[PDB]
Amino acid sequence: MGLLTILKKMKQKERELRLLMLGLDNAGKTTILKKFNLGFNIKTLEHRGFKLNIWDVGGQKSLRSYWRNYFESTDGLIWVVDSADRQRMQDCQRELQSLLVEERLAGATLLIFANKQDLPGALSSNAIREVLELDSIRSHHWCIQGCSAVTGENLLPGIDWLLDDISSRIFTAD
Amino acid sequence: MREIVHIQAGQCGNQIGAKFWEVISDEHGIDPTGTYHGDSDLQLDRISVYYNEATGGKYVPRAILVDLEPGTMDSVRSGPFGQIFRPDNFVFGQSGAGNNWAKGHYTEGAELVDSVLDVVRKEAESCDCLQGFQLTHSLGGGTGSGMGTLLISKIREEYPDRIMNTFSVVPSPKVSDTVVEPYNATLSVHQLVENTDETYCIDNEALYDICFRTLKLTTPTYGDLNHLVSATMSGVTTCLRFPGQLNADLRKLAVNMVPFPRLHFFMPGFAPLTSRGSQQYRALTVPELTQQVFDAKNMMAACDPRHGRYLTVAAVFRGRMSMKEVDEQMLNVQNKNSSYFVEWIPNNVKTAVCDIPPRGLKMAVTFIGNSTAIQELFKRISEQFTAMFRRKAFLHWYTGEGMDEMEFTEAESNMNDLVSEYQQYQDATAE
Amino acid sequence: ETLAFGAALEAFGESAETRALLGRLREVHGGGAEREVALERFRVIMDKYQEQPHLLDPHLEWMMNLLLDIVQDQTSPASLVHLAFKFLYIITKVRGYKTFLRLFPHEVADVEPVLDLVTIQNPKDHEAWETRYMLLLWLSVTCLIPFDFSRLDMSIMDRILQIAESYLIVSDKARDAAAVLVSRFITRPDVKQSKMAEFLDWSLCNLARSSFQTMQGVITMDGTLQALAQIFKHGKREDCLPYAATVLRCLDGCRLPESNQTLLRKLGVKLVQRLGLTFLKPDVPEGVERVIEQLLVGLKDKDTVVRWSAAKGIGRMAGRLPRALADDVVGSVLDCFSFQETDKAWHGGCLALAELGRRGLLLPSRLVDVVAVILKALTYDEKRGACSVGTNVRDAACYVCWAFARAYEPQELKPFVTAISSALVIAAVFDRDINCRRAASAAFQENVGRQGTFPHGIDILTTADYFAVGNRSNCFLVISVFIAGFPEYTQPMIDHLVTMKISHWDGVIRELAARALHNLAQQAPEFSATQVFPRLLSMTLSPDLHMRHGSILACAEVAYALYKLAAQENRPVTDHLDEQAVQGLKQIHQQLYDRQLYRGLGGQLMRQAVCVLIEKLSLSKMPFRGDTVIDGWQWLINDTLRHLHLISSHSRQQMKDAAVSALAALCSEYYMKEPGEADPAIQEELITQYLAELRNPEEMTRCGFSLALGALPGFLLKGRLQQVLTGLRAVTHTSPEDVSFAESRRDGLKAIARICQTVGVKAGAPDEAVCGENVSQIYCALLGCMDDYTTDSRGDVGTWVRKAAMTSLMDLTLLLARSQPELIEAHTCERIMCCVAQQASEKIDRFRAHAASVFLTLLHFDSPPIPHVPHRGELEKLFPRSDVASVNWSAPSQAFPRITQLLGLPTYRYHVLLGLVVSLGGLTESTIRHSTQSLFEYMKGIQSDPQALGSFSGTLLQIFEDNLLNERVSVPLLKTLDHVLTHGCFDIFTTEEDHPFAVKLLALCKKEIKNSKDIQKLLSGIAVFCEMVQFPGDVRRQALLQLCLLLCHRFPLIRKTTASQVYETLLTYSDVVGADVLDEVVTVLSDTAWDAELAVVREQRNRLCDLLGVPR
Ligand SMILES: Nc1nc2c(ncn2[C@@H]2O[C@H](COP(=O)(O)OP(=O)(O)OP(=O)(O)O)[C@@H](O)[C@H]2O)c(=O)[nH]1
Ligand SMILES: [Mg+2]
Repeated sequence: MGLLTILKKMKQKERELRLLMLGLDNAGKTTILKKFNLGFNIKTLEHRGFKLNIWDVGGQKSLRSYWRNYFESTDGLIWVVDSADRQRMQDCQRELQSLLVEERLAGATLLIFANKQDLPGALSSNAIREVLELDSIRSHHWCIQGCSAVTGENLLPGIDWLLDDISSRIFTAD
Repeated sequence: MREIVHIQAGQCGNQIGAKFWEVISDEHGIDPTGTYHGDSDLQLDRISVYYNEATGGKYVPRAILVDLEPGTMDSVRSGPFGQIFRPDNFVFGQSGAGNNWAKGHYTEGAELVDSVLDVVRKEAESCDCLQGFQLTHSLGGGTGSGMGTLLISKIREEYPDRIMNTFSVVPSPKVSDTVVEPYNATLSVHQLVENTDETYCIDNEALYDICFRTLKLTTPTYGDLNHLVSATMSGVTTCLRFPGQLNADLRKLAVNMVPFPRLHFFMPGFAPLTSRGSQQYRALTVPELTQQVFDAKNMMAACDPRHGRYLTVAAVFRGRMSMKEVDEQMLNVQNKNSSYFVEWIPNNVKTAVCDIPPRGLKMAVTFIGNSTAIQELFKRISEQFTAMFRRKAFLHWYTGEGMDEMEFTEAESNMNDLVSEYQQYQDATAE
Repeated sequence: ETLAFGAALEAFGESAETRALLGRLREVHGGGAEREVALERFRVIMDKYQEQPHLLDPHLEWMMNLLLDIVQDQTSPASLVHLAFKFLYIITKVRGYKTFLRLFPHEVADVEPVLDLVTIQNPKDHEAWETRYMLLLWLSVTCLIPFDFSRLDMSIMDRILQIAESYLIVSDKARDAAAVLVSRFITRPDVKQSKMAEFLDWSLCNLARSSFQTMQGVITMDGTLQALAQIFKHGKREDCLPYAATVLRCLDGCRLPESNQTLLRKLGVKLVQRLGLTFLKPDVPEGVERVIEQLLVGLKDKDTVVRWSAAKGIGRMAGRLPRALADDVVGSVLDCFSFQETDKAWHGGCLALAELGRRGLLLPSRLVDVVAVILKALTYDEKRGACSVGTNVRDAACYVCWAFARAYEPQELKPFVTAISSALVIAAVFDRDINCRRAASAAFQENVGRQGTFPHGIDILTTADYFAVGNRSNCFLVISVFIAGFPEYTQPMIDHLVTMKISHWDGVIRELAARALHNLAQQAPEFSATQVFPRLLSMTLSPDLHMRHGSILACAEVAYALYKLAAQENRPVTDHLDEQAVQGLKQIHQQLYDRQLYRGLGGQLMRQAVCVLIEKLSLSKMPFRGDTVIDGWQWLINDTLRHLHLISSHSRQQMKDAAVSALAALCSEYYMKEPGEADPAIQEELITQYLAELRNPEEMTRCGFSLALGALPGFLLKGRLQQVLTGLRAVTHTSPEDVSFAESRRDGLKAIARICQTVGVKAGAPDEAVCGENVSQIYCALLGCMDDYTTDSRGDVGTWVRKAAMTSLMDLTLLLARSQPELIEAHTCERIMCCVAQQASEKIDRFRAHAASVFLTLLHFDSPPIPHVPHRGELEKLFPRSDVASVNWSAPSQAFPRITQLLGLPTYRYHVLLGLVVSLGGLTESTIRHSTQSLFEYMKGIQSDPQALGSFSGTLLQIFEDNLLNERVSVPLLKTLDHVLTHGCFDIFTTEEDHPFAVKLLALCKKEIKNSKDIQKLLSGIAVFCEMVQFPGDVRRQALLQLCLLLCHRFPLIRKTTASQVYETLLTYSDVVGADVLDEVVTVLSDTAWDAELAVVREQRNRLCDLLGVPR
């Protein structure tokens, strides 16, 4: 009590969250900010009454360190993947299998924001799902959300479901 | 005036402590309110060892009650003697350790411990001559396994000149269906063996067997196991709450029953064992009890004192009986030229006499041994731990909290050394 | 083919089970074996969702309907109703009483029924307090409807108010629900106009008609305070403001600050806090002014409960009063950091500053003092008894740093973070608490994140994470050198460690700081040798004991660091340290001896530090040759090794080890007139004393002198080796007076092995090193300690001399194998192998692992391959080289199955069998079981062949005949032999009359139980005799006669045990006695008293003898 109690009260009242956005594309991450409103910036957002905390990392070399601290912990992860890319996917698979582990209760949410789909030889949803091992992931709710530079749509329901899943877990005032 | 502060932690340690308080309170002649209505002067000659004189002759227990979830603290508060406990001695949290050592040791439990240190200091400041402390918890839990090994370390670092006693309860697969039991027990044993003066192991497997076979029960409950645990604890704390020729307080006991620092585990017992409700059957004699107590059947630990060697043994006879009769009885037992000779009874035993009999009988005897047969349960716990360590299955739960495999390896190496030491002192004889 | 979701699943795993228990309760109530187990299983199931109770939110409708439908039944008994509330309480426990209770009925048709239900509930009932606790909370939720009680209308607010005011003094848990009920019932618009003044008067009268001495009064005051607080919380500003002054005036005479109750003070502080906000609009109020002074005094509360409430109050009140009166609140918070204050005031001020920072109630002007205030907090530490306070203050300061970081903008926190960057990196690595380091690392990471651009931030973030910091041993050594490389994190750390941690109260912290300074000095020679080494040479002569112990180690480490840095460039040591430091370091022992400081308990640390300094100076080649300082160091080293018994055993080996390590460095450093030779005078003098102290009655002195002789160099032992070897051999041997000295013999063998490894091997030079002339005596001395089984009251302490002997033999073999292999004879190697194999099957689990390791190390070796290894081709198969790190020999379940295969080899059949005998029969139950299983599994291939079984039995009988009258092997072997003759292994020998295996064995058994007082040996013999009945001929007549004689034994228990064993051996076997003669014998055996007068026992024995045809 004393510290954890006040932290939980604050997280329940102010409705605070923490999203660990990672990825191999810099252009793909900029589109996320346009909708929500090694490198290390902490930029706190306010979309839908949710005081989010967009923690964008520049290298997957160090990720265990950016996954949890002494006060708060991570609640989500928006990893960006390139469909046309087929060589640097093993590193992403290894990082996702090492970081995300099994737990007795629920775990953080994942959203593999796949960008650049109109390019030739782009892997479809199920293809990239099987290329990363998302059926062997237990204790976590997952969604693969595509994105194309030509049309540029089908991005609202993904973020809506992400917020509904990250809010219905901890937040309970309503 | 030698005071003994009591501490309670966990759900099993907060369920046994209240029952023990209610039990002893029915021997010192105290009623729920607080007044005294006894019929003997031998009860107030040593009542301050666990009580404090207040306004109006009101005696108050020196007990600290601690849990990481509310329910247990809620129960004792509405008990038959929950109004005799100081309302400021109850401290707890709103989330348990989830049966995880780290959840109640390096995280949730590491915060509320500060509040427990203020209460301990306040209770110690009132005593005119502090002696040691006591603690009761479980090794199968997560808040009674890690948050009680922290309090002992704190009391040892802040009060290295005080005695420390514990009453650990080793878990079982017959009473519990938990899977990470071996981890918490090993992590608690790694800390107790390093900073502990005395320990009283209570096997949940031996009590279950005694309640199933001997007492003949189909589906025993925690009530049957607690009934015997409360009896044994009282039978053991008879020379710390009543007068007698064998004057030996906590310090003298630790100086006599514990020759080696590391070797300090005991094997408490009690007889005759009976179930709740019916208890007053007949008035047993002296020789009958002298034989019923050394019976392994009447042991709270699932071992075999026969296969081994007794290091330190004691006895606390209860009920109306002269010391001369007990001496004459023990004389024939320690003599081969007599039909009353037995091979499974120690020779050197520090017996005692007491006038006040127990509650539910006119006669009863407590066994406070320290045989090397306990090594059996230690080796059993190591095998269960290695059964899951080889696969490191469910091992990423503790590492993700802050611990490391180095601590587990050190604990295993220390337990192996303790087992080797126990096996070494099995041939220790003056020749 | 756009967006897909993962395979979800229900969070509640025990759904069918929980509902199945909820649908079988009308059969459960009635018994204590079905209601205690069913309710015990519900508690365990509900305990799996205490951390995340939100997962069970969807299942808060049917679980309640399955219980309310039963509770609302007039035909059900009371035991089922009380059981219904017991279950409901467990549900509210997990979730909570502020959401789950919002689902129960709240209509107008549920007021009178509930009110009547509670009427019958008798407060005097501890076996059903959950029912009342739940009813009090259920009735409060019903009082939140817009309906008016006038339509329902000795009144209903006269019956509900009386019941509510009754639970405000009880001691059970129901006292909390009463406050909620009174706050939710009186705050109604139709209840606050006819009954809000009566309750206030009652509370004011109760607060005055009570005292802190009585027990009931304390509970009454607590309940009244809780009720008043709940009313002021759930009361509008236009209803409580009028009566806000009288309540405060009544509460000040309660003198809560001066009492002995923490709960009362907490409740009073919270009530005055809420009142302060009640006055201020959502200062002018005199109460608010007073409210303030109260909270700041509360910040000095001696409990870690009320301080948080006081901080929250100070933080919330300031957010209402204007900035004209707000500069006063912050000013008081800063006054709490005064030097003449306790750490409690510091913690309260830190909490207040954190509240202000999180609430934005702070201006940039105050940051000038906050920076210095938080910098003083991180370095707060004061002595107090056997411990030191300062954890909470630094933790609070770290929490303050994080909050301000997360609040203001990066630009508004540029100087703050730029200045605190040096204080967090220090408090995050070189700290004694793990939680403080984690908090500091988290705060630093948070500050680096938002600020973004930070000089060397990502490096410190990746090197210092939440897990890396957890290891304080790697923090002082591993993380210490990484961050030290940066030019802006060098002197701050060195100075901090030299000022705070080398004079700490914990010795481990001082040792860690000294070890860290050894590496931190490599990246700063000039600074460490110009500004730091002088200060440390000044602290060596201070009244503080720990300060000198730390400074000595610091100087010793700096000296070695400067010596390494000089050797890396091929330069002397004087280039770094001037003549002043050289003269100061040499005048330390003199000053310490002139003041008589080597006395008392504290003298151990001084001696240890002096020895460490001498060792570090000798390992750096200092200009101290030909100087009285060397003589003083030698005298000190000699005195330390002589006064070792006075040192406590807890810290006795470290002193001796340090002395031995320093002596080896000192002689090799100064005792050498010219290369290859040394001053004969000092050598002769030292050799004299060492050869007159190994015969010192005390054992500690002998051990010290032996370890000192063993650590001597090779050149010093040149010319005088035959005498040292003879002395060591004489010391290792035993005498009638020296028996309980196992450590002495252990250290003797260790020193012999060390000397043999140091001198090496030389041809034609027995005095210079070991050769083929004295190697035989060395082997004879090393093998003489293997037959060491010291059995005192400390256990078998001969293992300490057995392990050392094996370690010395292994080293000698490995040494002679690389030089002059001819020294390794065949018979000696065979004896060594047999002895090593004998120890690979002992009872102790740990002693068996080291034995197996030594055996595998001696066998597997080809550098070069060792000569004279028996059955070398057969053992390469028994032990694959790719299975060394995969067989836990410490487990007897994995050690017996392998060591038993050695019995097949004639060479490895005597010692291995002797070692398995002591293990086959013993005390441990698991070891005996595994050994018996291995034996039975090994005999499956050597029973039908009479040649192998015959030789095995012959060897077993020969072993039995050689340790006769020995109790360390006779009794275990008797139990073993019994463990085999019952398994029926020798059933190929029962077809013979007077079979030899039986004749000689029976004679040996009666040759061991003659005049045997040990009842254990008598029982073993009685059990063994009954097993020989299977052998026909004269052997069966002799066994019967022997058993008959034991029926009249002096002890009565034996007379009964023999009869009991006979009653079983006559029924298990057959063809032993006549069928008609068998009934009478069984009847006599069952109609005989073997614990009564021997007048009748002798007659009963003669009767059985006459019936069986045996003379007497
Ligand atoms: N003899 C006995 N053992 C009990 C009792 N209650 C629980 N246990 C044992 O306690 C162990 C589990 O620990 P608990 O006491 O339930 O746990 P805790 O310390 O409260 O910890 P968390 O669940 O981690 O919060 C198991 O081995 C149970 O068998 C009881 O009344 N009697
Ligand atoms: Mg619990």
